[PDB]
Amino acid sequence: TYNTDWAAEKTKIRSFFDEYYVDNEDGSGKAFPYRDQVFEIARRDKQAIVVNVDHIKESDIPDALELSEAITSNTKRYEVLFKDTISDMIQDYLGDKQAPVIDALDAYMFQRLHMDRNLQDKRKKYPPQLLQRFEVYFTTDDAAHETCVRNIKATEIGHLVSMKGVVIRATEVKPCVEVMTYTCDTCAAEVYQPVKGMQFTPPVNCPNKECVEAKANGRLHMQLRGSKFVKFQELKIQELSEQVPVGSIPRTMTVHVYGEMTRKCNTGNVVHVSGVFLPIMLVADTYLEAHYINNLDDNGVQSAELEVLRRKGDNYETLAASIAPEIFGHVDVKKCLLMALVGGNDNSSNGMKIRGCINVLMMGDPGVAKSQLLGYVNRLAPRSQYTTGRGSSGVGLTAAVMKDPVTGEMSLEGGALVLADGGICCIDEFDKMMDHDRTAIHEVMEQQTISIAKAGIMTTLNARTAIIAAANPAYGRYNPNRSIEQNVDLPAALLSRFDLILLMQDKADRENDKILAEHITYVHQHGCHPNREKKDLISLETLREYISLCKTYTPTVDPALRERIVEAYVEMRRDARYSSDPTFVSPRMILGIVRMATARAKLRLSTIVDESDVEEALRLMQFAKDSLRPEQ
Amino acid sequence: QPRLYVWGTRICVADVQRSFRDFLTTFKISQLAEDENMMTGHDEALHEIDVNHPYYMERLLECNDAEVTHINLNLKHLNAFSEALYRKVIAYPADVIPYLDIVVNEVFAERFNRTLAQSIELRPFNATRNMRGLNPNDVDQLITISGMVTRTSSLIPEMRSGYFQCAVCAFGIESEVDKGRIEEPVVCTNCSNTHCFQLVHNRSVFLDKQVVKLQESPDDMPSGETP
DNA sequence: TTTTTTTTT
Ligand SMILES: Nc1ncnc2c1ncn2[C@@H]1O[C@H](COP(=O)(O)OP(=O)(O)NP(=O)(O)O)[C@@H](O)[C@H]1O
Ligand SMILES: [Mg+2]
Ligand SMILES: [Zn+2]
Ligand SMILES: [Zn+2]
Repeated sequence: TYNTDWAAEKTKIRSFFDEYYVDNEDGSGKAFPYRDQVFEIARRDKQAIVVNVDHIKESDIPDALELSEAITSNTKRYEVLFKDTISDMIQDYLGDKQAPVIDALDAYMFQRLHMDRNLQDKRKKYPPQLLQRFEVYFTTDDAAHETCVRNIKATEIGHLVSMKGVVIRATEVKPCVEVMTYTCDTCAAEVYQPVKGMQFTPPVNCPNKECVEAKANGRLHMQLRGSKFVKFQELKIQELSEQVPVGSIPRTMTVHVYGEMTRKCNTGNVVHVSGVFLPIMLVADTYLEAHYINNLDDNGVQSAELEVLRRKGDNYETLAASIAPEIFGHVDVKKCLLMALVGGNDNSSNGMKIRGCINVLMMGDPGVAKSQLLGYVNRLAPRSQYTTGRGSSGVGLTAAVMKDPVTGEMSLEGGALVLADGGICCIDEFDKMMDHDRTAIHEVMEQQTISIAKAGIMTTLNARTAIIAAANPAYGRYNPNRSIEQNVDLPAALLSRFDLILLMQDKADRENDKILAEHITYVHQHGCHPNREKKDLISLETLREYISLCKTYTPTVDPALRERIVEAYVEMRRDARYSSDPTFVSPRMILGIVRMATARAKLRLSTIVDESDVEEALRLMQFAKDSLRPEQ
Repeated sequence: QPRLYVWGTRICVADVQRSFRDFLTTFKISQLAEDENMMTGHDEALHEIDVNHPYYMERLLECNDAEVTHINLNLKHLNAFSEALYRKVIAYPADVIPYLDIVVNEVFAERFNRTLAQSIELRPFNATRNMRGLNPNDVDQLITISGMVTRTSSLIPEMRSGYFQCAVCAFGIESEVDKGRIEEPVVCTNCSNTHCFQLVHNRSVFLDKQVVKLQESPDDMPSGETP
């Protein structure tokens, strides 16, 4: 009740590679992309083929469904047949020519095959892992193969399985043995030993018949110019939050990664994985052997919806309106968040570095959608972390020393601001954090480093992150009788590190309350924003694409803007002296002005800063200043 | 005529040695711009290097006078002389380094008609990468990396040749340790007993070894990596 | 054994 006629299966597989096609976009002909990739391997511009099983399933070929089911049910065997058919295709393409020598193993094989000269002999003398030097991987997209970590059980051993999850731990790349080669002392023969699993045992005595009969007692010595190594990496992957049952905690699983799929992940990423579930060589331990990995953080091509925007221009108002369209109003606050999503340029004049990114602090009365805005920003940004004031320690924000109980070792563990490096950290309930936890971010917000000297550890870590924070005023509500410093109960050293500080009030008004009620009740009716003016708005995906495009530019400042910027700084610094209800102003302010001007130039996708951008930065700073004195 | 080749590569030993002898005797190009830690030698106290001579021939005078036992070989000079030799040095350091040494010792003996306590040894330098960018292709190749020193170990003795003694008649034999392995004698050639020898540890020969721990520089790294 | 760190009461 088993099928072992491999030649017929090879015929089916080769017919798939010959006959799958996609029509050309101009209608000029047909592309046969799998055999194009085979020829790329033959000319050594490539190292792996990724095959989609659903293309086999939906191909217009006899026995296609049966081939797809057989691949899925015994994937560990069909990899060999795919490698054999691709090797035969490579030899049919190549003919009497030779593939180029690129590495020492290629040089050894090409030299030794013609030393042997000077197919039965080839296949008996050399193992197929050494004769074939490329990789084959499978993928699926149909929802029949979607599972959690929790559901992979005894029925799934040997089958192809697909899942989705979060990466907890990842090792560095290591060399892993695939084929060992030994040579005899006395008789100069060679032994080839392929390795499977996580162990191997080396042979001791020479097996060659002349050496054995002569009893020459020749030892075997291993050689690493002929031996084959491969990139190896290990991961631990956790369940996603939507997959977990009610009132339960997520589970984890170990994943082994080989070859070209290594270095595609680091800690703090969300991935889609396809692989084969296997035991370790009567109760057994198990792991997942990864076949294909995709970062959902990451995934010259442009979408047509983006092409329309890039041709249109003047996009600033639409981009401001497209941030969380369920939330009514707060246009200037959305513009401030839009600038914080992009930021300015890093400067490194004469060895002295200056921070390029922008920091924003939001405050307001209860029930004014601060948490909703922070949640939308966390979804919109590529790499971002979310924390609350109560749920975080000053060691969970920065970095921790971990004492391993198994070994006794000490190691470092990066916190939220380390994981968010190159991106955005959102801190909710910022006023309820302890002072001795809050003072950890002083180095990060200005020098963008974390430096540690504890136990037997002394290092520095990079933390190049923007911080967006939300809080309530000092007694839960703004008090118009108390000063700005009494309403905002933060020290001046911390206050100077924020480029923008905003206040959002809730005040009763008989028309605005009705308009807000109409908007919220429409959202509850239909599940989407009203759009009563029928104006265009941008999808979340293409807004993410546009912001990613904006980050590539580095616009330079015109030297003509000097007098405007400096005069604005002096005029700003006069009021803090001569006011009854002043605020703190320091030399960081003028750098904040330059940052916001360059940020709007990036949003415009221009390469030179304009005085219009300088004026818009000044307008936003004036709005932020006026927010802190309502009804005065 | 029997001829020696590096296994599986068709590199012959002597033809490299000819070109390296030419490099030592002839190279003088870079000496207008001699570096800060390389521009002084000595017979006693300190003295300054002269520009106009073949450079490594000038550096050999320090080995004659101050009895220094090593030469720092700047690989940029070799790459300027011949890339065809530079590629061989970087690709096969575990095979060619035991013969460029012998060319240096030959030139020293010919120039000064003199012997020394230990052989003059090569130290190639100034070939740069990152610790994370290493691959299995780079095994047994020459690399250079940088960092800070945090810890150093105590010394370990590493044997090169053992000393056996027969238990029955006090005869004694040396035995070289090579490829990580020693070979034990079975039959005593004097008294003709078998399985008879005992190793005497403190009559044998050792070398120094030390372990040093090195840490990544944090400056170059991409997003989210710890050193 | 004794020592050092981070969460909890
Ligand atoms: N202008 C608004 N438009 C739409 N929904 C709003 C608006 N103002 C408040 N809400 C709703 O009010 C609720 C509370 O939002 P939330 O983000 O928690 O407010 P908050 O500013 O965080 N208050 P707090 O966290 O206690 O300081 C959510 O369901 C919002 O949808
Ligand atoms: Mg909130
Ligand atoms: Zn043999
Ligand atoms: Zn004896």
